[PDB]
Amino acid sequence: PQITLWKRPLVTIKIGGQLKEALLDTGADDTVLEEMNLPGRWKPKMIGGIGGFIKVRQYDQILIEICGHKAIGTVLVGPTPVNVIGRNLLTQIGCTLNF
Amino acid sequence: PQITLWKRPLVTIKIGGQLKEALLDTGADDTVLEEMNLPGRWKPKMIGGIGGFIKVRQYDQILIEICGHKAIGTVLVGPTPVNVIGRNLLTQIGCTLNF
Ligand SMILES: CC[C@H](C)CN(C[C@@H](O)[C@H](Cc1ccccc1)NC(=O)O[C@H]1CO[C@H]2OCC[C@H]21)S(=O)(=O)c1ccc(CO)cc1
Repeated sequence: PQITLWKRPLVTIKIGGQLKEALLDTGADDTVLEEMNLPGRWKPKMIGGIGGFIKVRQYDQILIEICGHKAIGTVLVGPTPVNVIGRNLLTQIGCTLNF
Repeated sequence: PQITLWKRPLVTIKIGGQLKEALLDTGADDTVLEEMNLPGRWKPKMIGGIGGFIKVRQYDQILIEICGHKAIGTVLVGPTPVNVIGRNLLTQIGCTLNF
């Protein structure tokens, strides 16, 4: 679909069997989700944002369906203010910016 | 144009008679730019993301050119690690997400 930006580009995602709302975030290199239970081995990692760095759990090779489009990539879980879908997955669903 | 998301969506902008580089950021409600000494009044503000909040100066009705597309709106100036063009200006240049 084509998504205009008058509102936040929020979409429903499916990860680990449950639905969630997430933000399509072209300014994020990586995908960061709020605290949740996820099946899969994880490794402690750190990611920086506008206000500093946070501790996250890095799940590699996770299945995630974004607005009806399947992806399999890295998902970071930690105290992010909002669920953000970053470029590592936006590229997988074929997302581009257009103007 | 069409911008793929393999790499960061960096573009040249013109603001206050200066050229800078900034990210077309669908995850940013408002535009945030590095410290620059703009003229006119401003209102203090705090904005939050991954890592917490930074303090910024809010200027309104600032003229910005983005790839030759002119826009006018709010610009937040502060110690941000990266310049991001937010939705308040992305809408004004006709920018959409497409997959
Ligand atoms: C609350 C939703 C997002 C976190 C908002 N952010 C925009 C986001 O695109 C930032 C914009 C951004 C980009 C680079 C450095 C700092 C912030 N990207 C980001 O934090 O991504 C992180 C996750 O992947 C990593 O790659 C980039 C940093 C990592 S933001 O920078 O914090 C932000 C921007 C503008 C306002 C005012 O409306 C408030 C917050």
